[PDB]
Amino acid sequence: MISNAKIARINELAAKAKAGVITEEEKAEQQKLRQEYLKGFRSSMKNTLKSV
Repeated sequence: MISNAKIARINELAAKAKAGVITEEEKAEQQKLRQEYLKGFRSSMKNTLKSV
């Protein structure tokens, strides 16, 4: 899972997106973060799989 600071940024940009004020630079930033989030998630799922 990615840093707490980055989760906070994802939430901030998600809010801008819903409000329709997000810029193109922020959209690109959000995409990069969403990829970093999914990567940290797949990694975490690797050790969550090891359970009954």
